[PDB]
Amino acid sequence: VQVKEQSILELGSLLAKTGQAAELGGLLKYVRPFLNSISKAKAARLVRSLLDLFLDMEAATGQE
Amino acid sequence: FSLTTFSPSGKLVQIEYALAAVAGGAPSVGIKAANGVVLATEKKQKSILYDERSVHKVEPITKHIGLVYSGMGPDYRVLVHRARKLAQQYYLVYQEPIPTAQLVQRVASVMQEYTQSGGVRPFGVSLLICGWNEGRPYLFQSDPSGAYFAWKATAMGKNYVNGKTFLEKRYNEDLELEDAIHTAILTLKESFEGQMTEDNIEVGICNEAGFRRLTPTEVKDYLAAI
Amino acid sequence: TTIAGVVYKDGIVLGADTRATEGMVVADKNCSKIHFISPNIYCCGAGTAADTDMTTQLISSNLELHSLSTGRLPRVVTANRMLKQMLFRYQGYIGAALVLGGVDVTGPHLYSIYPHGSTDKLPYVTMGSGSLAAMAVFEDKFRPDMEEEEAKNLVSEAIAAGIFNDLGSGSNIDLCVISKNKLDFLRPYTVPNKKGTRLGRYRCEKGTTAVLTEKITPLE
Amino acid sequence: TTIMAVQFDGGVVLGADSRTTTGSYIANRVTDKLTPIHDRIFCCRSGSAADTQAVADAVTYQLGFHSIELNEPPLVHTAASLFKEMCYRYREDLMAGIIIAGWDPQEGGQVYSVPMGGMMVRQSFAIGGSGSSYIYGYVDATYREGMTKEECLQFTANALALAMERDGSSGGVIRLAAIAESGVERQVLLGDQIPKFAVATLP
Amino acid sequence: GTGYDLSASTFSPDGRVFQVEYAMKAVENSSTAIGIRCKDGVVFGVEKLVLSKLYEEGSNKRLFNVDRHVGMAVAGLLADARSLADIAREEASNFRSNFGYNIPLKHLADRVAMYVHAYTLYSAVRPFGCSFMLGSYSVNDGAQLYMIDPSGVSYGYWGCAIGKARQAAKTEIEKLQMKEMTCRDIVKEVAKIIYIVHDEVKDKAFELELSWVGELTNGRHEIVPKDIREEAEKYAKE
Amino acid sequence: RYDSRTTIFSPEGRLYQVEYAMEAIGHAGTCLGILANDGVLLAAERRNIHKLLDEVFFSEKIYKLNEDMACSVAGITSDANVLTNELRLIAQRYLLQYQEPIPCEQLVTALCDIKQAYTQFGGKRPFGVSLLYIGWDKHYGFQLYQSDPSGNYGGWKATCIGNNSAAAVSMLKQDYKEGEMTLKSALALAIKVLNKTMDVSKLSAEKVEIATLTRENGKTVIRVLKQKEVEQLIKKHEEEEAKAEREK
Amino acid sequence: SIMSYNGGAVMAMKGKNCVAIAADRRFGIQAQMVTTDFQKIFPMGDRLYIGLAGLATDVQTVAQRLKFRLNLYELKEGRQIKPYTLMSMVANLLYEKRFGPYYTEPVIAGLDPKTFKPFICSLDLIGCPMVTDDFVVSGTCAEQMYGMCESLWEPNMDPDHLFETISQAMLNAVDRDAVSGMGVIVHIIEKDKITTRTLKARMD
Amino acid sequence: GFDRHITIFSPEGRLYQVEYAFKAINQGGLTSVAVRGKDCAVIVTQKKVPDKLLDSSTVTHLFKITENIGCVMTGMTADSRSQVQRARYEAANWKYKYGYEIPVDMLCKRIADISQVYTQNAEMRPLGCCMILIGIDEEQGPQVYKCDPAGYYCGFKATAAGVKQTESTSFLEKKVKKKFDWTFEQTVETAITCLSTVLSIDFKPSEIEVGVVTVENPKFRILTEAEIDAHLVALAE
Repeated sequence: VQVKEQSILELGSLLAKTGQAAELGGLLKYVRPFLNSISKAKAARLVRSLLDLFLDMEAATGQE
Repeated sequence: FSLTTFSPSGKLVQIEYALAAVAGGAPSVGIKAANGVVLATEKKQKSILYDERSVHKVEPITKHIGLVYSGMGPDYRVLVHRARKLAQQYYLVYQEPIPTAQLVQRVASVMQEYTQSGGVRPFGVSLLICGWNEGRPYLFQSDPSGAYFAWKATAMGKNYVNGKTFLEKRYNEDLELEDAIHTAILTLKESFEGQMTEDNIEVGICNEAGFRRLTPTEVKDYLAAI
Repeated sequence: TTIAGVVYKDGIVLGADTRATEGMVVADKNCSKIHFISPNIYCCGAGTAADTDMTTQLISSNLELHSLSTGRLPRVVTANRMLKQMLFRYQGYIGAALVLGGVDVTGPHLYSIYPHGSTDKLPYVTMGSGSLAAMAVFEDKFRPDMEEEEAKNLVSEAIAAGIFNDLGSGSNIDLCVISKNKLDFLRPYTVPNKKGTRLGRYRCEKGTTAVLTEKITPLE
Repeated sequence: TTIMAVQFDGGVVLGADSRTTTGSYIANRVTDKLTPIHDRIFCCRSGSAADTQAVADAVTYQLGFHSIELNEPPLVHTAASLFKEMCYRYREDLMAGIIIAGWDPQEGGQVYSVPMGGMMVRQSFAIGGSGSSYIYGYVDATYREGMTKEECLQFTANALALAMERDGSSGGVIRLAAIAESGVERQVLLGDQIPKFAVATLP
Repeated sequence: GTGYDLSASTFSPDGRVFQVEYAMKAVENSSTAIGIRCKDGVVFGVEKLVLSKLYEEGSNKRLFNVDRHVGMAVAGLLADARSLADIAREEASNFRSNFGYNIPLKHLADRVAMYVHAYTLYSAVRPFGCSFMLGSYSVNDGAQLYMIDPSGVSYGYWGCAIGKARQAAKTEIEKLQMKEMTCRDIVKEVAKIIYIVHDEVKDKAFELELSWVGELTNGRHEIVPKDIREEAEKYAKE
Repeated sequence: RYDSRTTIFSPEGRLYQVEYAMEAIGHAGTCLGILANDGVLLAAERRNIHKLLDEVFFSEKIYKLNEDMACSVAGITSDANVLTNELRLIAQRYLLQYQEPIPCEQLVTALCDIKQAYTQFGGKRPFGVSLLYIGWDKHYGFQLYQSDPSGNYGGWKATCIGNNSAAAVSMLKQDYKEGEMTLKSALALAIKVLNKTMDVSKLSAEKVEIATLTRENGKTVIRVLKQKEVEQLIKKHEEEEAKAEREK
Repeated sequence: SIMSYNGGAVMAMKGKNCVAIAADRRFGIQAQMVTTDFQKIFPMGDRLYIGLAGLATDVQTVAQRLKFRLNLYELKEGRQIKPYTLMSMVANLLYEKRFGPYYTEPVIAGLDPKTFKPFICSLDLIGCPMVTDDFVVSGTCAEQMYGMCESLWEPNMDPDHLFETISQAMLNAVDRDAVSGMGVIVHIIEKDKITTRTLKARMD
Repeated sequence: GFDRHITIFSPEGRLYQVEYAFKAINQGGLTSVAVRGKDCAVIVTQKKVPDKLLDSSTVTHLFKITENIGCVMTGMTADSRSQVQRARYEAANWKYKYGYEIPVDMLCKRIADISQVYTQNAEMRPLGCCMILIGIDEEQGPQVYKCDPAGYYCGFKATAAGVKQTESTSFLEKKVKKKFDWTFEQTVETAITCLSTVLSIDFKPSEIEVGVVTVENPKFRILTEAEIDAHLVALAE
C-alpha cells in the first residue's frame, strides 16, 4: 500500500534528474490525498523533499 | 528489615535514595497513542567494543506486553524475568484469555513482589509497560516503590523533567495515530547527546495486533527524515 | 482417541481424531487433540484428557518463557526433555500419552511420550486407543522423504483407518503441517462422518411444558 | 530385547537389539538402546524404558559434570558406580537392568553389569535383557580369551541374532558399538546382514 | 581499615576483604610447616612447639590423615584446623561412597578450597584461621601437593611451606633440588630445613612430625616411623 | 554492629515510631466519610492531577473491597495496595466460611488486628496507612469506620483523614446534623467541606472523587459518582453559595 | 456409582443469542429424596450461570469455592467475568485437586458481557473443558440427555423454542432415570433478561 | 551511616558496595584480553607465576565450562574458582534440563543473575571476580561475553578486564575501528600484541595462557606452549 508513495518518490527523483518543473508541480498538487492518508511526519518530509527538489533547478522566481 | 524498610517519621529515606538512583540516565520515553503504545529508549554503549544486538533494553514480557526500564539494568533483568513468570502463571491459571491488556493492569498490580517485598535492598529500576489486548492501549509505570501510575506519556531518564515538559508541549494529545513514535524519537533527541542511529536507539511498539521490538532497519527508517 | 505424526521432507505432519468420550458415550465431537506449544512445535494428546491438557499447557508456558529469555527459537529436544522429566517425576500417574512434533534449527523432529515418561525419536509415531490401525497404515504405506501433499494424504488415510476401525475415535480429522517457514493448522481437514437429517419436524412448539412458576429479572 | 557387552584387548564391543515391547505389541522396532553416557562410555538399557532413560540421563549429567570438573575423561568404574548408586537407592521404585561399558586410558576396555537390585560386578562379558536368558549356554561355550576386535564383534553379533530370533520380545535390527582409544564406531545390522542360523526342520 | 574491617561481607574501599587479610595473619603467626614433592612421593614435615613438658608425647599433631592416601599438614588456629580436617575426611568419604575408588588430590583440594571460600564469603560465619598442605601419591597420577591458604585457592606445589617463617623455609626449599631426589633423602632434608628454621632461638624445644606418601608406601599416607627417622633428625641436627 | 529496628517503647513509655507514622498519615492524602440515612458516602481529594494521566484504573483512593462495603486509604500506596488485597481476602474468606456477607465491624476488627500485629511483634515496620470504610450489614445498617496505623479503629459517622483533617472535621461538626441528614444533603455537606479543605475555590470535578453506598431493594449498590454527576453537584452547590452570599 | 451417590442431572443448551441451563432439584442419599428444592444452578454473574452434578457436598463446596475465587478476581480486575475465562478458572480449581477430585461435573452457560455471544461448556471431574456450541449435560443420566438432545436440538433457535426444547429434554430424562427428578429448574439467559421457570414434573 | 559498608543505596543515589567490588578485580595484579574474530574467538591472560616451586601446570585462570565454552577469570582466585564451579554446574544443569547445549549468552545471563542476587540482599557479599567467557554459537559465529560482580552481562568483539584493562580496551578499540576482519591468525596476533603493548615484556611464550575457539574446530583449545610459541614467532616476524 506504501508502494504508491515509493512510486511518487521515484517519479520525483526522475523529474529532478531531468529538470522538470510543470510535471513536478502537478504531481505535488495531485499527491495531496496520499499525503493526508499516512504518517504525518513521513508525509511532511516527503512534501519537504519534493518542494526542495522542485525549487533546486528551475528558477521560476515568479512561481516558486 | 528483610522487606521494603527504612521509613522515618513521615519519610521513606531508602525509597527516596532508590528513586535518586533511578534518575539514572537512560531517557526511555513512553507514549500512549490512540492505536497503540511506543516505548523508546537510548542505547548509548561505551565505545564501539560493546554490542547492540547482544543485549536489549526493550523486553517482550508476553505476546503484546512490552517493557522498558531505567537505571540498574541488572535489577531490571531480574524484574523482567519475574514479570514473565507472573504473566505466564496468570495465563496458565486463567487459561487462554490471550491476556495482555486485561492482563496489563493485572501484571502491573502483581508488580508488588516488585517492591512491596523489596528484598532488603529495594529494586533500583522504574519500568514502563505497554499493552493492547483490550481494544484500547495501556501504558503504565511502576517505580522502585510505588505502583501502577497509568501514564499517557512520560520519561524516566537523566533529563526526564524536560523530557516530560517536551512531551506535554509537543502535545502528547489524544488523536495521535500510531506514528507518534516520531514524537517519541524527538523526545529522546532532547535527552540525547549524539547523532542517534539504529543501534543507538531501541524502540518497541505495542499496537492492537500485538507487541514488537522494532528492528534496526525500521528504527533507522524512522530516524531518517527527522 | 487416535493421534499420529510423520516426518515428511520439509517438516512434520500431525493428525488426530476429535472424539472425546466419557466411558462408552461420545461427549465431544470437536475436541482439539492437537495443542500448540511454540509457533514451531505442536503436540497431539491422548489418554486422560485433563491431565494431557494441563501437562501440555504447562510445557507450552515454560517453553514460551524459555524462548523469550533466550531470544531464539525453542527446540523439540528441549520440549521432550521437559515432558519426560515432568512425567517420570510422577511415575505415570499423569495418564497422558503424547505425540510431540516440531521444527527446529537442526531439522524437524518427532517424538513419542508415554505416561510413564518413556520417549523416543521416530520417523512416524502413533498413539491412543486406536493407535494400532494408524501404525499399521504407516507401516504399509510409509515412504521416507515423502512430499507435503503425499504426507498429508498418508496421515489422513491413517486417521481415517483409526476412525473407521476404532469405535472410540473419530467424527473429524484435525491436521497440522509444520516446516522451516510454515505453520498451517487445518482443524476439520476431512469430515468422513455426517449426521443424517432428521425426518420430519421433530420439534415442540410453545404452549407445551406446563410451568409451575416463572420469574423474570430484567437487566440494564 | 537383548543387550550384551564384550571386553577385548584395547576396547570393548556392545550389541543391542532394537525392539522394545509393550504387552504383545511392538512399541518401537528401531529402538536405540546404546546410549552414549560419555564420549567413550556407553550404556545398554533393559526393562522399564522410561526408568532406563531417566537413569541414563541423570548419570550422563553427573558424569559429564564430574569429567569437566576433573579435566579428565571419567573412568568406566566411576560410571558404573554412579549407575549402581542410582539403581540401588531407588531399586524399590526403579526396575531396570543396565550394562555399562567403555574405554578409559586408566585401565582400558571395561564392562560392568548393574541389574535390578543395584549390584555392580566387573566381567569379561556381560549379558542382560528379556532375551538374554536364551543364549547363556551359547555365549559361555563360544567365548574365547584374548579375542580380537573382529572376533568379539562377530561373536556378539551372532549372540544378539540368536537371542532376537528365539525371544519373542526381541527383534528388529542390531546395533553394534566398538569403543576404543581411537573412538567409538557404531554400526547397524539389518535384514539380510543379520547373521542367521536357519532352522530347516525336515518334513 | 578501621570501619571496613569488621565483617567479611564488607568490601574495602579499594576492594579487599580485610577479614581474610587478618585471618592470614594468624597463619603467619603460628608455627611453620613444610612439604616437598619427592621424585616418587610427597614428604611432609612440621615443627610443633611443646609449650609445656606437661603434655604427653606429640599430641594435637599438625599432621592429619584425611583419607587413605591423602595427608594434611596444617598450621594456624589448630581447633578450626581440626574441624576443617574433619570436613576434608567427610568429603573424601563421600566421594569414595559416590564415585568409588579414591578421591583425586586435585579435586579434593578444589572441593575443600571451595568450602573454605564459602566460609569467607558470608558475614555471619568467619574465615578459617588455618593454612594447610594436602599431599598424596598414586601410581596413576604420581605425587601431588596442594596448599590452601585461609581464604585463597589450591595451587600445585613442587615444594611449599607455611606458617611463622615462610620465606626463610622457601629459600632453602628452592635451594634443594627436588624432582630427582627420593623420598628418603627428602625426609632427611625436610628435617634439615626445619632445624635450619629457628626452633629455640626465641622459643622452646620443638618436635619433628614428619609424614610420608609414595610408592615406597604404595600410597597409604602414613606418619614416617619415628624410631627410624630419629636418625634423620640427627642428620638434620648435624 | 548489625542494625535492629525500633518496635519498642519510650523512657516515658510511648510508641513514638507508631505515633510518628500516625501523624505522617495526616500528611499526604485526603479522604472523608459522612454517614447518613439511606446512604453513606466517601469523598476523596485527587492529589496529583497532571494532564498526562489517563484515569483508566477508574479509582485511586476509593476501593471496592466487598459487595457490602468500600474503603479509602490515606497512606503510603505501597502498603495501601497490600492492605486492600488482604482486606478483600478477609472479607471473601468470611463469605466462604459463613455463606453470608461479613459485618463491617468484624471486617474492620480483622484489619486492625493485622495492623496491631504488624506494630506488635518482629522487626517489621508499622503499616503507615489509615483508611475509612463505609458499609451496610443486616445488624447495624449503614456504618462508617476509621482505622489508623495504630490499629485502634473507631466507629465514626462524620470524619476526615487527610491533610487538613482538623479543618474538615471542624467544618463537619459545625454543619453536620444527624437524623435530618439524607443522601443529597450529605452530598452537599461533603462537597462543601471538600471545597473548604481544598484552598482553590470552584473545585474541578476531576480533582474530587466521591462514591456513595446506597441500599436498593434488598441489595447494596456502591456507585462511584462520575464526572457529570459530580459537576452537577458542584453547580448546585455553586448556586447555593451565590444565593446565600447575595441575599445578605 | 460414587458420582451417582446423590443423583443429579444438569443440562445446558444454546439458542440464537441466548442460552439455557436447567437442572433437577432433587437431593437425597442413594434411594430416598431428602429435599426437593436443592440448588444446583448458581449465578456467577448477571448473564452467566454454572450447573453442578455429583455428590451434593462436592456440588456445594465447588460452588462456594468458585464463588470465592470469582469474587476475588472480579474485585481485582473491575471488569465482569468472561464465560470462557470462568470455565478455565473452574478447570484450574478442579485440577488443583487432581488426586482428591471433587466428584462434580460442572457446566457453564452464559453470554459475553459485550458481544452477547452464547457460550456453553462442560467439564469432567478432573477439569477437562469440553466447549461446544450445541449442548452439554452432566449427571447420572447424561446418556439420556444426549439421546434426547441429539434429536430435539435445532441450531439458531429462538429463546422460546429453546426453553421448550430444554424443558422437554430435562423432563423426559428425569422421568426415565431412577435417581434424579422431582422438579426441574430452568434459566433462560437473554441479552437483557433472566427467565427462571420451575417445570411441572413428576414428583415421584 | 553504613551506606558504604553494606549493600544499600547511597543517599546520593549510588551503590558503593559493587563500585568497590569492581576495584577488587583490578586488585590481584592481572589482566586479560578477549578478541572476537571473523570466525574464531581468542582470549589470553598473563600467567604471573612467582617462584617455580608452584606448578605452572595448575596455576591457570582459564577453564572449560563445557565442551564448547571457555572462560577466563579476573580477580580474587577463590571467588573466581567459586564462580567457575557455579558456571560448570549451570552448564551441566542446563544440558540436563534442555537437550541442546547452553548458549554462551544464556550462560553469561545466568551467572549475571546469580551475581545480581548477590548484590541484592545484605547477608552475602558480591564475588570479586569478573569473568570473560567465549564460545562458538551456531547462527551467531564466535561469541564473547563478560559477567561482572554487578550483574551487567555484555561485552563483545574486543573486551578486556584487569588492572590495565582501559589501555587494552583503547588499543582494541583502535584495532576494531580499523575496519578489517581478523582471520584465525590476525585475531590471535592482535590479542597478543594488545597484551604485550599493555605490559611490554615481549611475552616469552611461557607467561601467557591463551584459549581458542574456532568455528570449524569447536571446543576450548587451551593452546599449548608450542602453539603459543609458534604464534609469537609468526607475530614477531
